Amino acid sequence: LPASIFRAYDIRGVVGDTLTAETAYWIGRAIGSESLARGEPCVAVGRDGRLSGPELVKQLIQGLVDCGCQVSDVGMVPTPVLYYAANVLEGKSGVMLTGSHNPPDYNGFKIVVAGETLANEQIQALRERIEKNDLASGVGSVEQVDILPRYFKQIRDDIAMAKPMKVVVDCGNGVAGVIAPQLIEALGCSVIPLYCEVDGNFPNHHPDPGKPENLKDLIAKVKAENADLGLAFDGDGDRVGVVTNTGTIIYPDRLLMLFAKDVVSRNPGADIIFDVKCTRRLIALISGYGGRPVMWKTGHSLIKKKMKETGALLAGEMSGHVFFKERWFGFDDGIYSAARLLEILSQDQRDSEHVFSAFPSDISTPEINITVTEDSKFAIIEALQRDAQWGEGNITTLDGVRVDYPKGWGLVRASNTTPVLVLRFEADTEEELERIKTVFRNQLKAVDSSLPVPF
Ligand SMILES: O=P(O)(O)OC[C@H]1O[C@H](O)[C@@H](O)[C@@H](O)[C@@H]1O
Ligand SMILES: [Zn+2]
Repeated sequence: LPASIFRAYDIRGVVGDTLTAETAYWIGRAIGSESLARGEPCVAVGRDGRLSGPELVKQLIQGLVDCGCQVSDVGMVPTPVLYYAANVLEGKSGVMLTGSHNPPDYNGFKIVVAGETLANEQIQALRERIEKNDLASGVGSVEQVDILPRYFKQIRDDIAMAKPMKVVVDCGNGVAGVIAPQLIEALGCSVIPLYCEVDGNFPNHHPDPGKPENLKDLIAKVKAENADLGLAFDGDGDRVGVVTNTGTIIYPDRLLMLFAKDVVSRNPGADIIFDVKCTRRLIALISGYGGRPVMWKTGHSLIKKKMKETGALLAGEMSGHVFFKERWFGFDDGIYSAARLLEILSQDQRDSEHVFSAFPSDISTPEINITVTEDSKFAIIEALQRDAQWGEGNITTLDGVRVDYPKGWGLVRASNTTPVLVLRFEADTEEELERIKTVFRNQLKAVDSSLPVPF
């Protein structure tokens, strides 16, 4: 098996190339062996709506059963529905076969063993088990479980909308269309569907709400139908993107402000996690409401671990993964998050544009990406962490280097999904944004004067 598919947060490859049916079998065998080693024979399995789903899921399931595992096959479901299954069924282990927001031929595995989402050395440990033949052998079993209705009811029974809303829902032809439009209607909304037929060819736009290009159809429909809100889901339903009644894109760090207010109001002193890419305004906002702001590393699996370590009631990433523990289970779930957003907005007499515009705003950049190499990206960060001078500011090195200045901040870190450096800048003036950019530009050039600086 190729080493490149074993990534920091999960497993991901290209079907036909780096991820075959046989690889899926052996990955199943490794996960089943690790689950058993943690005392957990029961493993839930789900898949998204990708073309390669049926082929690879059978092999994944067989690998697990060949360890002696008891598999609960939940069929085709959103990622969070698989996480849900691993919280409410007998077993605390689960595997989701998904390639997330990537092009059609990509697939992969997001893995929970005995309650914990695997990352880093734990993901490599699976690859290492296969190489070593450190694998369990036994005769397992498979039971079909129809879990979607239970999930649907769980959310419906706990969300209380105070008024009706009209909402455009763009599924991007991903697996969210199996439930999101139906659930949102059941909450007391009317839903205008966009690309909600599940189709793994992704013939309209990629289900990647983090790019504004993939929200253009949603924004136009919101305006044309005079809708109260627009929602877009990524391919496997663990990410959500939001647009207001006037078409304004609400970035996830700003969504989190609304959610942090909600959660902290019922839970004084609650820990609230956000990643290094999120606005500093969120930090002040959480503290002002009496919560404890906890900045952490990018990556769904890393955020979920940090939530267990801190007891945080809510987490969010700039990528749109939002993780409710309060009233919920602590996993990232775009569908549940949409429902929580609708609950809050429905209790407000103002429109969604005005609810979000009331929070402070700064001037910010879109995520910047510089392509380096897979085998040099971490070394560039290490050199910055060793050598760099940032001027006066609060320096955080938990993920790359983030520096928080009086009037703004900057970040440079290595991506764990691509061979790139990722940067973000925010400040309260254009002048300050340029000052911080110049600091980072000069520090990168000090490490490697040939490095591109396309900001
Ligand atoms: O910045 P990175 O490391 O490339 O990851 C960015 C995003 O990738 C995926 O969408 C997920 O794993 C998210 O959890 C993460 O926020
Ligand atoms: Zn996703």
